[PDB]
Amino acid sequence: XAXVXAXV
Amino acid sequence: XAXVXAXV
DNA sequence: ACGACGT
DNA sequence: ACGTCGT
Ligand SMILES: *C(=O)c1cnc2ccccc2n1
Ligand SMILES: *C(=O)c1cnc2ccccc2n1
Ligand SMILES: *C(=O)c1cnc2ccccc2n1
Ligand SMILES: *C(=O)c1cnc2ccccc2n1
Ligand SMILES: [Mg+2]
Ligand SMILES: [Mg+2]
Ligand SMILES: [Mn+2]
Repeated sequence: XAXVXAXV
Repeated sequence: XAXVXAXV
């Protein structure tokens, strides 16, 4: 849920 | 019902 | 009744 | 280095 690199 | 990973 | 990620 | 959900 975080998007720091993916942002699922 | 939400789809944040599944979206049922 | 439903599970996922990459720069 | 980063965590989330409601019909
Ligand atoms: C988002 O909050 C979150 C938490 N855990 C995960 C695990 C695997 C893929 C994506 C994810 N996203
Ligand atoms: C984004 O591509 C990515 C990959 N690995 C991680 C590890 C820990 C926190 C965030 C990350 N983001
Ligand atoms: C969607 O709103 C919702 C709420 N609760 C659930 C529980 C189990 C599976 C799917 C669900 N979807
Ligand atoms: C999606 O794959 C997934 C898995 N676990 C969760 C927990 C809480 C909110 C959203 C979620 N999404
Ligand atoms: Mg990875
Ligand atoms: Mg709920
Ligand atoms: Mn986590």
